[PDB]
Amino acid sequence: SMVVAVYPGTFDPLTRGHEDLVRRASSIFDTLVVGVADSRAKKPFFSLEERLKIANEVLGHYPNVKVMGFTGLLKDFVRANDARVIVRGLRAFEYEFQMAGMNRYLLPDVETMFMTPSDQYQFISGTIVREIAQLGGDVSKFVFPSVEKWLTEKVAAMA
Amino acid sequence: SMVVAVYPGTFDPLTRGHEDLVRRASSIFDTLVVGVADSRAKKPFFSLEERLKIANEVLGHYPNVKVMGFTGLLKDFVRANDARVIVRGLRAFEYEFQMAGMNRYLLPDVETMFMTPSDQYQFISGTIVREIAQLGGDVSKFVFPSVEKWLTEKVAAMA
Amino acid sequence: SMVVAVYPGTFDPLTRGHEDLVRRASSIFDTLVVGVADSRAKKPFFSLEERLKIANEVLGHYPNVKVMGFTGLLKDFVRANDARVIVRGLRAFEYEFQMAGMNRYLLPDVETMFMTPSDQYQFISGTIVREIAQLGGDVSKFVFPSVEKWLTEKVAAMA
Amino acid sequence: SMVVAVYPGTFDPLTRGHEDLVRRASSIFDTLVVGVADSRAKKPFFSLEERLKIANEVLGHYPNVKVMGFTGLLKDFVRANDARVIVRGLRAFEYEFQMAGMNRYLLPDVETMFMTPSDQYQFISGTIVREIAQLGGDVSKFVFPSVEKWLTEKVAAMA
Amino acid sequence: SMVVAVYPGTFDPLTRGHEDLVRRASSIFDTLVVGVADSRAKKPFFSLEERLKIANEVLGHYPNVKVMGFTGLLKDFVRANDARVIVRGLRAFEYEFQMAGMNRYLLPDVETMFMTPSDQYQFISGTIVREIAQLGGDVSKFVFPSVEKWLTEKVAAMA
Amino acid sequence: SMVVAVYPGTFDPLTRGHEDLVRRASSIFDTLVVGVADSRAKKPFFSLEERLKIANEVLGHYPNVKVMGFTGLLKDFVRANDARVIVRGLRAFEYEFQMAGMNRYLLPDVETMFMTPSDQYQFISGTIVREIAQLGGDVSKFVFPSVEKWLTEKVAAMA
Ligand SMILES: CC(C)(COP(=O)(O)OP(=O)(O)OC[C@H]1O[C@@H](n2cnc3c(N)ncnc32)[C@H](O)[C@@H]1O)[C@@H](O)C(=O)NCCC(=O)NCCS
Ligand SMILES: CC(C)(COP(=O)(O)OP(=O)(O)OC[C@H]1O[C@@H](n2cnc3c(N)ncnc32)[C@H](O)[C@@H]1O)[C@@H](O)C(=O)NCCC(=O)NCCS
Ligand SMILES: CC(C)(COP(=O)(O)OP(=O)(O)OC[C@H]1O[C@@H](n2cnc3c(N)ncnc32)[C@H](O)[C@@H]1O)[C@@H](O)C(=O)NCCC(=O)NCCS
Ligand SMILES: CC(C)(COP(=O)(O)OP(=O)(O)OC[C@H]1O[C@@H](n2cnc3c(N)ncnc32)[C@H](O)[C@@H]1O)[C@@H](O)C(=O)NCCC(=O)NCCS
Ligand SMILES: CC(C)(COP(=O)(O)OP(=O)(O)OC[C@H]1O[C@@H](n2cnc3c(N)ncnc32)[C@H](O)[C@@H]1O)[C@@H](O)C(=O)NCCC(=O)NCCS
Ligand SMILES: CC(C)(COP(=O)(O)OP(=O)(O)OC[C@H]1O[C@@H](n2cnc3c(N)ncnc32)[C@H](O)[C@@H]1O)[C@@H](O)C(=O)NCCC(=O)NCCS
Repeated sequence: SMVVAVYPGTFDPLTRGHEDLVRRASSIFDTLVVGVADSRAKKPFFSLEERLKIANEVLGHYPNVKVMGFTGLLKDFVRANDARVIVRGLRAFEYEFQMAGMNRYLLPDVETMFMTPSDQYQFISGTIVREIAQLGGDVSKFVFPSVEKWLTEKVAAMA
Repeated sequence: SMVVAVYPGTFDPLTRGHEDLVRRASSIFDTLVVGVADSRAKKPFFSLEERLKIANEVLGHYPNVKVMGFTGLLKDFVRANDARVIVRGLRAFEYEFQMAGMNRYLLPDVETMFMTPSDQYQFISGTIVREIAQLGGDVSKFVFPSVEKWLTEKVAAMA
Repeated sequence: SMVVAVYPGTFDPLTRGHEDLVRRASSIFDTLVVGVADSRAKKPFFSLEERLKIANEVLGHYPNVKVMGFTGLLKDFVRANDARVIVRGLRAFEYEFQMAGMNRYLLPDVETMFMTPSDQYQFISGTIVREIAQLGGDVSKFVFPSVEKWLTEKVAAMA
Repeated sequence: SMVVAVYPGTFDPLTRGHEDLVRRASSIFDTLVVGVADSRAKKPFFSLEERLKIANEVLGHYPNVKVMGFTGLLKDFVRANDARVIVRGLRAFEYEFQMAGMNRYLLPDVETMFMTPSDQYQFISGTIVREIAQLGGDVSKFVFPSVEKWLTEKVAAMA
Repeated sequence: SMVVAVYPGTFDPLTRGHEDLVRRASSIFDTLVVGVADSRAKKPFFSLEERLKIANEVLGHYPNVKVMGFTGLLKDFVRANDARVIVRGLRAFEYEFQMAGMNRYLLPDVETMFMTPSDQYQFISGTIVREIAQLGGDVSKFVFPSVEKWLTEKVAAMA
Repeated sequence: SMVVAVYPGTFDPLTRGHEDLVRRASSIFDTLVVGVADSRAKKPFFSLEERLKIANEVLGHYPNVKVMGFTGLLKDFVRANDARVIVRGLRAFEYEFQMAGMNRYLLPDVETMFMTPSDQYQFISGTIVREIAQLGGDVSKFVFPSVEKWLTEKVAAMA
């Protein structure tokens, strides 16, 4: 059979933890669609278009990975992609179970499947990544060199 | 004896999960006062007056339920209502135990009693409800038809 | 109205934390029935009869508190006592939510209400109490003097 | 592609919660192998052979589900089945993350994927199921009629 | 040996819970540096300078306690103080483990050590403290009299 | 100043996670006493004497680490060692906070300090280690070669 899985997120920016999940999920499912949510309410540091370019630079080499943005409901993005799985990361839960439970009513034949990144990525926080970068600290332990470049450029252009 | 219980919350808007707690709590206590907190700091989607009308439309049929707003301290609302119980919902906790623990010093003879909604309401998040509704998605699985109407009207009037 | 609440537990032995919950719950409900579960599978340190005497010595002075044992299903003990509330303690949950959720199917009109003991009793563990007492350490910070006597006698009679 | 997933567990007995996970997982993966672990150390109420018959009676109608026992390491059962996924249930975690984390070292190309059962099965505990059944209470809300029969027979034969 | 420990935080304002940790940590380590983080992003109620004065008024009597502000990276504040320990409070964790885990990469020879305040301070929330004070409620159960004065003055000057 | 810290545990057997905590704690405190608890009630796989030899083989090279057994109360072992700190590991808590909270009453001037092992050891479970070893699986990812030898010998001698 052919199974498409969606991995949605704000990805502000894509971290080594997100990337590791992408590697892992994409070896299981036929197609893995990385869905970059507009996330207007969260006031993301990078624009949607920047977040797509960031993610594409890191992920473009995976042959069965598509990176796409969405501005609307996850329901509509999942159906559009003929997807029967939503992948989400769990690190060692409030939000995730609510989201999954509500998606059981909104997308009744879609399965949310929780995956866990490698040990070394378990403790990466996006908020802490952005904060460190905005204070001029390097986050190359947490994001790829291409992403660090984007962070440096945006912080410099902000100040 | 006569026991009045207060069930306070932002209720932005009242969900089927809140409503289920109201049903359950009001069959135990003589009077159940639903206290709608102004919650100015949270920047609620609906105004206090709208949140009261919303809640009254859903709850008015329960004979021992009162719906009232408050703009001040919970302590003052609880005393005003001669209440010896504060009801709060727990779903499967940081905030709730802090709030209860601090209320043990502020309201020493008042008992916080935690109740849990039916299975089907365990995963409803208010934040997700508002977000879905603001993106034009229906939330009738999570709120009553009267509440969906309010949501549709406010989203239309916002845009 | 008249509301009877059951507070069930193994109580091996009744701690200051259990006692504090009893005080608190019994000021709210008309009758509070402390239900001592036989708990055969847990292999309790004290026998059921000893656990009843222990609890009665501590609680007998509360006029609306009954202490009773049960060897069967909680369902049958709750119905017998015309109870519409089960009180359980929460300290800062796996077991408690499963138990409550399963009781929603077994006892559909009964409400489980979770209460939290005073600050100073939040960290008492029964297992640690028994272990300390079995090693000859005093647990008077955690159980009343009458209970310490029972513990000392049983540990001496064991060895 | 062809993806085999293993869903291992003690299954003492298979509950409606396990069954729901099986339904869900087996609509995603090509083959879903239910692995019944011997679990000698847990002293299971039913024997391995009984647990297999129990599970087969409930699951035999699913065309891509295999029910098999294993007495050895999960590693060996997973490899035997050419499986690249281990499915595990999460309800609203200590054990599960340890198990998954240790399996990342033991089975480096195998992905543990956590799934969550429908709302109505979120609160079923196996321990509580067995305890109720051993006290003569019906657990038909928690296990299928075929499983209730097995429970009744074993409890009667124990006493 | 000589061991300096840093206890960093927003301290908006210093509570009795923070103060208790300071007392406890400073009896173990030779020097305890209380690091007041600028925390611009959190939009703190008090300015950095106010938060330093607040903390100094309460803590100045401890002979081996230094109170200092920092506007940059924790890494730079920790190195500046020749510190090999970061002290953090735990009450009965998401943020704290991420922060500690990320600090293992940023400060590889520095140990994060988690301490827990006395029972009576376990449930104090800073957010609730500020909210109560902004509504005109007294928080003397949660902060020292000197801190209550600062809160009263700032709330009066805000309105 | 001179500060002795105790790190107590069952250590059945000492894992790479325990060892990492020992390394970390012993670079901070002047003396680190590893206290091997008899733990009779837990029915440990190795005897106390075996657990001491196991731990000494791994830890003997650390100059400020002492490995000692204790059969009585932790209180008595801590006082004997003039210790003002108890070190405990946290991985990403019920037991640990109860233990610490009860120790606040039993050892009022002693501080429990929680430390967290490196990323790669966060998911090691002792129970899973023993179970794997008893089924004939290698646990060299989780324990040092010297410990694997002990495990192999004991499993062979059991069967
Ligand atoms: C954006 C959505 C999907 C939420 O994703 P989120 O903002 O949490 O993405 P984020 O970039 O934070 O992370 C992406 C995923 O990886 C996980 N993750 C975070 N850090 C790590 C790490 N170090 N390792 C592994 N995984 C991680 C996150 O938990 C999440 O599962 C949600 O807002 C959404 O779908 N909204 C769209 C509109 C809608 O329909 N809303 C209703 C949702 S029910
Ligand atoms: C508004 C208060 C009470 C907090 O309530 P909150 O904003 O969390 O209300 P909310 O609408 O989110 O929910 C109401 C209650 O139902 C619970 N709940 C939420 N979702 C669900 C669900 N699906 N099912 C059942 N219960 C639920 C909430 O946990 C809460 O217990 C608090 O801010 C307050 O009392 N402030 C007033 C001023 C004051 O004195 N502050 C000090 C407080 S100690
Ligand atoms: C005995 C029952 C009720 C479980 O109770 P338990 O053994 O956990 O009792 P225990 O003595 O440990 O504690 C009693 C209550 O006080 C709570 N508690 C424990 N410590 C403290 C403390 N320091 N402060 C406050 N509360 C506390 C416990 O969480 C529990 O809520 C359960 O086994 C039962 O009801 N079985 C009877 C047969 C049956 O029908 N089984 C099905 C149950 S759904
Ligand atoms: C048996 C194993 C897999 C553990 O499974 P466990 O005993 O927890 O199975 P159990 O019957 O309890 O449940 C099966 C699965 O469904 C989950 N589950 C439990 N209740 C529910 C419910 N109501 N709804 C959904 N899922 C549920 C469980 O969490 C588990 O994921 C483990 O012991 C094992 O694999 N051992 C074999 C030897 C080995 O290699 N050991 C090392 C393991 S790393
Ligand atoms: C300010 C920092 C340290 C986070 O601290 P935080 O804002 O949580 O401080 P806060 O005042 O809330 O509390 C201080 C400490 O005491 C703890 N605490 C809170 N309440 C209590 C209580 N009642 N009892 C005991 N401890 C408590 C907090 O958990 C925290 O450990 C963090 O933002 C930081 O270090 N930033 C600086 C720049 C940087 O390098 N960022 C990267 C961090 S990895
Ligand atoms: C033995 C004691 C200390 C409890 O220790 P425990 O049995 O949990 O030890 P264990 O070997 O499991 O682990 C030792 C420590 O390292 C931690 N740890 C476990 N795994 C890991 C890991 N992978 N990485 C880091 N730390 C870990 C444990 O949480 C514990 O903190 C306790 O029983 C005790 O002190 N009893 C003695 C008598 C007494 O006075 N009892 C009262 C106690 S209040």
